Amino acid sequence: DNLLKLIAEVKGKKQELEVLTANIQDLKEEYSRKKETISTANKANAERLKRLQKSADLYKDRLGLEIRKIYGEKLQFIFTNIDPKNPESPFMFSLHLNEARDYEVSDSAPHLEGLAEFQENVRKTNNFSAFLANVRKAFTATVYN
Amino acid sequence: GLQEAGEEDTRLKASLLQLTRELEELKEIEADLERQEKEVDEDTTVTIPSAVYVAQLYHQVSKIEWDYECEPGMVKGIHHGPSVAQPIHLDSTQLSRKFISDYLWSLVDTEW
Amino acid sequence: RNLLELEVQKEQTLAQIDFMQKQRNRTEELLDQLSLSEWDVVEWSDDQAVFTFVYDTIQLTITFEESVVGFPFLDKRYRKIVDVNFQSLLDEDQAPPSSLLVHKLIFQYVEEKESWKKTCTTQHQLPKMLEEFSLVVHHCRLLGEEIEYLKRWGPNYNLMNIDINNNELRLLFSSSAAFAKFEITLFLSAYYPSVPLPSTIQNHVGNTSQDDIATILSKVPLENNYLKNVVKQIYQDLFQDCHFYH
Amino acid sequence: DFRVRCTSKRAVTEMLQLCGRFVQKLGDALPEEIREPALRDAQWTFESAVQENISINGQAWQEASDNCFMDSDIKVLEDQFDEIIVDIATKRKQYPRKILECVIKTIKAKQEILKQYHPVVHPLDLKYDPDPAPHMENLKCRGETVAKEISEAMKSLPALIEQGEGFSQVLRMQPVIHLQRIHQEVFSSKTSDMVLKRKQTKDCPQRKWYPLRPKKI
Amino acid sequence: MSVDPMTYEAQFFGFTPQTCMLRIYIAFQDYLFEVMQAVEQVILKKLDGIPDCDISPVQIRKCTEKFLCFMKGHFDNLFSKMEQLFLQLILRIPSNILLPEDKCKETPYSEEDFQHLQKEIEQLQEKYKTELCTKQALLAELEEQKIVQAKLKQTLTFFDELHNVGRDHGTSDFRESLVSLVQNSRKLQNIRDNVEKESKRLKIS
Amino acid sequence: QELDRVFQKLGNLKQQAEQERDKLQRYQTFLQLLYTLQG
Amino acid sequence: RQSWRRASMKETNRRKSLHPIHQGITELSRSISVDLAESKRLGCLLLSSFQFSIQKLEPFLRDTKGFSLESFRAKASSLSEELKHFADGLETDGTLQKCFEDSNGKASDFSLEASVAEMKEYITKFSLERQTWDQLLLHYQQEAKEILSRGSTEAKITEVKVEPMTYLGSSQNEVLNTKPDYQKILQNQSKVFDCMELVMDELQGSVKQLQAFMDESTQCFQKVSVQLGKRSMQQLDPSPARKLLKLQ
Amino acid sequence: GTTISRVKLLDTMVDTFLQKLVAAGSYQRFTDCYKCFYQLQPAMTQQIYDKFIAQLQTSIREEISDIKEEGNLEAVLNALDKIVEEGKVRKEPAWRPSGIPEKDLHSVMAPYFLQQRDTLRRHVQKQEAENQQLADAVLAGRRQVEELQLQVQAQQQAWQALHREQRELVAVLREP
Repeated sequence: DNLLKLIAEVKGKKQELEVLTANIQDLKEEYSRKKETISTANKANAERLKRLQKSADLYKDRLGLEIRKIYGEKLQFIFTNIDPKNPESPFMFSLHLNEARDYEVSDSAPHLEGLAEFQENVRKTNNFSAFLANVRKAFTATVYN
Repeated sequence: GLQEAGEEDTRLKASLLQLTRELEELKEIEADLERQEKEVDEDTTVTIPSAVYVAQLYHQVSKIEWDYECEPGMVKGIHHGPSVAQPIHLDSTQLSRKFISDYLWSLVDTEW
Repeated sequence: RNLLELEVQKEQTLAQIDFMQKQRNRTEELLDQLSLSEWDVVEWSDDQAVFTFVYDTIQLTITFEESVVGFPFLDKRYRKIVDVNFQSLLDEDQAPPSSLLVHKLIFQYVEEKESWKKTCTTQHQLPKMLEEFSLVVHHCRLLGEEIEYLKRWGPNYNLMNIDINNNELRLLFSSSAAFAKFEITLFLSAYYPSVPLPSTIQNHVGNTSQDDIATILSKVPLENNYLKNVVKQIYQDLFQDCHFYH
Repeated sequence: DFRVRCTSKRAVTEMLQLCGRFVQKLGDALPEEIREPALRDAQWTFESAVQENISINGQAWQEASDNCFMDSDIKVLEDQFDEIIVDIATKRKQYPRKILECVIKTIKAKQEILKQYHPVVHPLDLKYDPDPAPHMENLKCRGETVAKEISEAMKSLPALIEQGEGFSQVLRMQPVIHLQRIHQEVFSSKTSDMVLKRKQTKDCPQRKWYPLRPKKI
Repeated sequence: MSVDPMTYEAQFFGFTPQTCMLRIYIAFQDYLFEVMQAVEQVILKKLDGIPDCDISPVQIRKCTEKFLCFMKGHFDNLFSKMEQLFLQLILRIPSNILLPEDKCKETPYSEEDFQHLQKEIEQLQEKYKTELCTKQALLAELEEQKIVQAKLKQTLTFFDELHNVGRDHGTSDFRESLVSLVQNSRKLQNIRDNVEKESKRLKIS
Repeated sequence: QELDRVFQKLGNLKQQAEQERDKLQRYQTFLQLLYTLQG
Repeated sequence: RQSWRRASMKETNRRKSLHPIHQGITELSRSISVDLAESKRLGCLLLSSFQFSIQKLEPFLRDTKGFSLESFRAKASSLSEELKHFADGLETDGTLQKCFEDSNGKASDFSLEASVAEMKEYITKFSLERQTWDQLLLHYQQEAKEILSRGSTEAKITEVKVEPMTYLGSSQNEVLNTKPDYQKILQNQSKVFDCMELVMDELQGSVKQLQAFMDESTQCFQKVSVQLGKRSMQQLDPSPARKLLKLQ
Repeated sequence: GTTISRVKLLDTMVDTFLQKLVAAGSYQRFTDCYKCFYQLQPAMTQQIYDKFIAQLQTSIREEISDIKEEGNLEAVLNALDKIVEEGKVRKEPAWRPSGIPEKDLHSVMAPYFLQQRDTLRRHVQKQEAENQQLADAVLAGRRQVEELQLQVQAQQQAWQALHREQRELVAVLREP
């Protein structure tokens, strides 16, 4: 009677706990596969970044030029291996894309008046290689001053 | 079996409490997995645009393609600066960085 | 039922679209097969047509009679030409002598066909005149190419120098192997190479005489590469086995 | 000469002897004492008086003998012979000297004229009608030009050969460099006008020889 | 008898010996006649001196004529003898004796030798002129040879200066320069062929 | 709704057909002028 | 100057006979005219001699005792008349005229005519000899004077060109005959200059061909280099700078 | 005997002639021929005979002396004696005139022609000797001209040898 109702209640509570914990283990398995996928994605992206960093470091080392990004949406170019007395002298200039979708030089090292003379030409020709070759030549001339 | 049914009832409601603790541990694992997923996305997005475009800008500025699978301390590659491309074959073990950089920049065309 | 009918109409429209696109592709292929003529038609209009001959250096402007108002349904083959125009786009300041010679000869032919103002009045005779002109154009351009070839590979055939004055053409042959040096002057015409060339020889060094040159000229057939063949035959007859002495 | 011109001596002698007795007949009247002497003296006187007036062959009686010799012809012939002997002897003695003098004069004159004989032989004039001095100068200028050009060519050709070798070497490492993983990752990717315009319009190589006008602005 | 011309004696003495002999004869007979006539005149004047001269002039003249004939015959004989004496001894020139004027005639000279000598002299006269003309022609030939040699030297120094000019502008040897250029051209042609092949392969692929 | 969507699609296809028909006469008259000029 | 000839002494008078005692006997012929015939002259001379003898004997013997002088003259005249008749008769018979005829004593003559023939031969020979002598003298003197006169007219500047036959007898005939041509060498010099110019033209042409050759080679190299550069460039973006800068 | 002079021979034979003539004219013959007058006065006949002999002999001596005077006989005979005594060596007959002047004059005019021939021979020999040297110079000049021409030909061939290399280069740089 009442005891039968109570044992029926406990049996119901039994298989409900069993089902719920079973779905808990199912979600545990899904979580483990998710974390495995996340970890392997991390490893793959990290290896790709390491290869890219090796290439960029080779470029920076051989050329001496160092390209970095700084706040204010500025791209900072640092030229070294120019001054013979110390090749570690950083000859830096900052280029940034303006509001009008145009490149423009920000500064130099030291304060050099040959800022625009290359920026109009790089705006028109869009020749970055010759632009930076001319910039390096200007820095070299500035060194001997 | 009133008392037996009651003691069994206590046992399984306890089983509910341990399985709910397992569920909350699972939920904190869910938060953990979400934070690593966001970290993956942020990392990849930063890395690939940044590194790929920095390398491509380096190469565009230099017009130089390196031989990455060469022996270390051995500058090898192709210079597209001159009108006729010429092979870069230097040796950093005998040449200073100053000379190497100056020579590499010399081969770059300065004409606008 | 309405939805089914609209779907059937849409399918029929798509089939028509595919059919006309296939027809377009076939038409474009037929064009690409037949875009290999001597002349280029840059512009046509209901009143004016424009043709550009070799490498866009010669402009042929055809000007038609104004279309009659109210009767656009008449045959397009009956349109009346009112003015035929020839123009040269060559930059004479930096043009090489071969280019100037080609343009001079082709305009000599044009002035020879000064009657084209009265001959070509309707659209029927326009293609025939086009062929008549284009043949001479092709021949003259081939002659210019021959001139450039001989200006490049002349010394291989002992032809040291070529000078382009008015229609005369001076070929300077010299070779110390046969101790022969002479200048052959060739009177070129718009009818090259069909018309025989009235050549003359000036013997600078050696005993080379006119008869040998005339025999060599008559030997060479009057066909394409006539000048190149004459040069080759002259080298063969006078210098091929003479230079073998080493 | 009134004396009688006779030719015969014997006849005159004999006729006087015949006339002798005509004178001798006178002696009959002479006295005997002087008969013969006086008569013979008279006879001799008669002979003398008749003989002194007789010329024989143009000569005197006592000079012309009894012989019939042609005395005048003999005398003139002998005189001519002696004169011709003397003349020819003088000629033999004298003429050779003058002959020798004339011979000497002729010999000396011949020697002098032979000495004075001057033959003239002008050398044949060699013609210089083509003067090669401008030709030589032109040849030298051209040879200088080509010498300079050949020196430049031998200097330049090895440089181009080296450049071509380097470019071929670039070509041969281009694929292997392109196969590098790092390289691959880095380099990962109105009026009614019927235009009647076709396709395939480009700057053909023949444009080099046919420069179009820049609209003649 | 043959009369001796005596041309050689006449050439020596200048006169014929017979002339002087006959003049001596006439002088001797004239002197004999003169002396005998003088004696006759003396004897007649002596007869005229004495009275009644019985010696008639006729008788004494006959005696003188006889005595004259006596001397005439004897004188003729003796005079002929002494004329032969002259002609053999005094006026005679020995056959082995030559006059000084004929001293050049001692050696004979045949006419043929004289003609040969004349011909030889004429031939030598011709030869002298021939040799003079030959010498003149040889001088002309030397002058022409000198001119030709001068032209040849001019041409040779032209080549020498041309070679020096070529050397002064790098190329001292054209043949080796051409050989090196040919070799380098072949090498560059090989390089160009390789380059064209690789470029075509890149184009297609 | 489905009928309206199909009608809109049919109208768009008809507009495309009209555009292609207008663009057809271009190459058609082009080609037949090249025929007349070539012969 | 003076040299005696036999003719020089014939003119000198000689005496081959004694002068007679009697004088004027030679004048008896003078007193007789030559108009009479020579026979009459002989008769007159003989008669004159007879009278001269009579008149000479008339006083010679007057001293003799007794002298019939008158009868002597009478008989002398009578005998003179008779002697004139006798002379006339002797003239008539022709024997008186015989004094004018010559005999023929050839017995003593033949040697004399032989000697005269020898003399004629000798004088003819000597006349020919002196004629030849004179001819030789005139020939030689005329030759000498002609040579002298011709030489005097000579000695001017008479240049004579020499014909080749003059050198035929020359000692150096071979050298003269073998004289090489010299103008041909001068022409060959210009020929050599011409052939050098032809070689020069050949050299210029070869240099021009080589120049065009490496020019073409350089153009080919540059074209392939820019093609390779474009092939390398095709993977990159048009501008890495914009993409890098736009990063946030 | 010694060589007696001609004038002395003449004098001796003239004296002998006078002696034999006066011997022929004996006094006994003289008186026999003149017996008519001799019968009257023989003495005066004797002196007149002596006068005749003396006068004739004196006349003969005067004549011979005179003729020797104008005839220049003594000097000519002495010169002849000198000529015969200098030329007595020759025994063979001496030369005599031939009768033809040409052969007589040949001996006279031969030596000078011989001298002229000798002089002309010397002159022509000297000219030939000079012409020998001249011909030697001609030969040397011809040899030098030939050598110079050969040198020019060598230079020409050296410059023309470039043809093989030029044709080889043309072969290397061949037309398309």
